[PDB]
Amino acid sequence: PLMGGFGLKHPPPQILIKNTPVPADPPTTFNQSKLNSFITQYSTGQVSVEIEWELQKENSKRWNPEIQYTSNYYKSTSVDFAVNTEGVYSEPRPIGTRYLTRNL
Amino acid sequence: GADGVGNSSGNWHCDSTWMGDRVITTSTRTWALPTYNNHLYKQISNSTSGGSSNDNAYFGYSTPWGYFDFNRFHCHFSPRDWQRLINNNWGFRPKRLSFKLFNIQVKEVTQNEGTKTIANNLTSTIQVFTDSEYQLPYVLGSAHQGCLPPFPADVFMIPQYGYLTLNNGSQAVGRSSFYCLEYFPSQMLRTGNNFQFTYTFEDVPFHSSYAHSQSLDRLMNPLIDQYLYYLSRTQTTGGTTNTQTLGFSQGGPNTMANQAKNWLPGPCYRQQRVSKTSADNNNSEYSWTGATKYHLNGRDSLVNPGPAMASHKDDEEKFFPQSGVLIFGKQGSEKTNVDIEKVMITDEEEIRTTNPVATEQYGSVSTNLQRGNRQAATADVNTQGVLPGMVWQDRDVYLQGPIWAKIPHTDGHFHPSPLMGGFGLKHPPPQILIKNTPVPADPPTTFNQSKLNSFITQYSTGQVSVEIEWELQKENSKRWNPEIQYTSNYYKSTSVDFAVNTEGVYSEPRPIGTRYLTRNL
Amino acid sequence: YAHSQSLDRLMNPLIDQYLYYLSRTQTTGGTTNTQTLGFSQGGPNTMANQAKNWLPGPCYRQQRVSKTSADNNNSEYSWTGATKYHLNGRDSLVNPGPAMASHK
Ligand SMILES: [Mg+2]
Ligand SMILES: [Mg+2]
Ligand SMILES: [Mg+2]
Repeated sequence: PLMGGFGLKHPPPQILIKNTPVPADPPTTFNQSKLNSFITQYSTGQVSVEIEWELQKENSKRWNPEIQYTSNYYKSTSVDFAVNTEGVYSEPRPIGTRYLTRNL
Repeated sequence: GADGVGNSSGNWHCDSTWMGDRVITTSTRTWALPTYNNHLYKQISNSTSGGSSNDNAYFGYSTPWGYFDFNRFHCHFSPRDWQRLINNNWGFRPKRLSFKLFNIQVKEVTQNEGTKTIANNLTSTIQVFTDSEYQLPYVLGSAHQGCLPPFPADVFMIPQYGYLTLNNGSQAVGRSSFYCLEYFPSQMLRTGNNFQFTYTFEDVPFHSSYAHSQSLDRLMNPLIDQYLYYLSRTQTTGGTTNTQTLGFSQGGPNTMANQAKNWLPGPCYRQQRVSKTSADNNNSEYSWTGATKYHLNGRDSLVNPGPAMASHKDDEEKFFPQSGVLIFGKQGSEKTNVDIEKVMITDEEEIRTTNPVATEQYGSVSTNLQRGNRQAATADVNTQGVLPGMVWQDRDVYLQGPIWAKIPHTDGHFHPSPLMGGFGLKHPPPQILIKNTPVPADPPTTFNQSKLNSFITQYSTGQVSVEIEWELQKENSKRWNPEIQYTSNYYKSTSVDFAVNTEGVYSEPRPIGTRYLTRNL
Repeated sequence: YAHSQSLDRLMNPLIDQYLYYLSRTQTTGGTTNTQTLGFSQGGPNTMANQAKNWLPGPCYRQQRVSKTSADNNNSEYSWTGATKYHLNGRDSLVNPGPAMASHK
């Protein structure tokens, strides 16, 4: 896929969810029209997702040190990839995957 | 099944499964059931609803029960599944049914100071039973509203059960019967409970989901003469003084109308012809006076749709028999005196190969004995009962039409194919009756013998699933050329047919019959 | 046994049909009445117009005779007004004939 990632013919399927309609009180005389009065509802719960990933370990025979992703050592008002004083979490930068090197 | 308040008693099952010679349809819907008649049984008649004519007089009872109706093909077949059925099969019939009620919720309604409060009444019951021994008047089979909706996302209300017995005007007679539905065993369900029922259909003929590619009057070899003769001449030709003679000829390729044949077209009960273009019709009120009727115990009923007859002859598509075809309403069409553009008039032209045209005579018969001073006289036959050697096709079924009817419990019942179309069953899917059990409000603290008339306001809701297994007769067309098939139209549209619009309303834009494929006669 | 229902009264008396019938052929109101086509759904007050599945049994019409002699015609019609079949040049009375109800 051009945005990056894994192209799958048979990807993780779409998981669809809805609240079942609960009709409000119907009239006491029959009417053929579909019901349009429902009790106002929402749902909440927890969701868990577990993914197993396979790794290809680095086997660098290079003599000199490599580039590594590192947090910056210096003093900051906030720590990167944490919450601020108001409880808002932020991701301050994009992090790619190409730090290690290999020959062609 | 039996479980707790926080556990679901069933899952959503909507889909069709196509196998070798079988299709299993499954639809699930959400319903709502009010308390009907404030828990009472009531005597009703034409004098209780108003009263006008003896033709419309009745006597019966309204009950506090509701019932389930899924006696329409669209309760089971999606339009796509209907297309798959009709384009590929020469016949089908129902085999078995499974019915389930689950995820029952009983709700209490409190009306104080204009405030609308709806709460769960976890300890209240509904009552459900099946009339498996056909001990109650059977009202399924009378093309009533209240069916499972065609669109799975639509929520519906269950219709109220009522029935008729014998009347003399607005009055009862000694033979009139009263039925109490609480005089039956019924299952009682709370919110954790579910209901299930299974049924097997009796052996019924396959519906003929094809049209004939031959007509009854054109079964001969068009290259060969007959060995049989017909009377072709009764008077001498040529000269000045024409005299009596008897000349005989053999029917052949250019005299197919005179050929000896083995069979006769199906029976007739003539209907008036109405044009879909108002200007071509007579300027009078003939909806009743010009109507084809039956007369039973002093009252007239319309013959509607009546015997299966063809709607019109070749190049006469604008004409229909007055009450000889099924007429469906377009989405949202009203009950009374709606315009032609609000209805969908079915067309049974495909059966004109064996069945007479509804609006024409069956034929002509001799009415006298011709001689020297008396000329041969004939008359039109406008009613023709069955004759040996007659053949016919029954009325087609439609996606939005009925499936079955109960064959009346009678001594005689000739070719008991229900006239609205479908399957005639002596022992049809039983009536499934449902009601909310009355829950009395606080009684007085001093005994009083009077029946209680103060109840807590309740309704119920839940899901219903219906599964039908159908048997198919696959098309085995040895024809060389392509056949007719039902197809959606290829061109650009504001909306797609058999879908929802911008407001979420589902509509069925046309009737869809079953006779696309063809076969020889 | 006798039937406690009639063939023309098998419907549910509380519910309308989904099917329509031709209820109007001429405009109502005004001075100049013209051709129209109006359709209605049969219901509790129009049972006579409802779509039905069945038909009453066969008929071979008989003359009506009153048990009170004064209500009948002053002629000899025991034979001339009789319902008959014709077989090989002779007439036979249809007696009692097809099962039909005696009176309304
Ligand atoms: Mg329906
Ligand atoms: Mg046509
Ligand atoms: Mg019976």
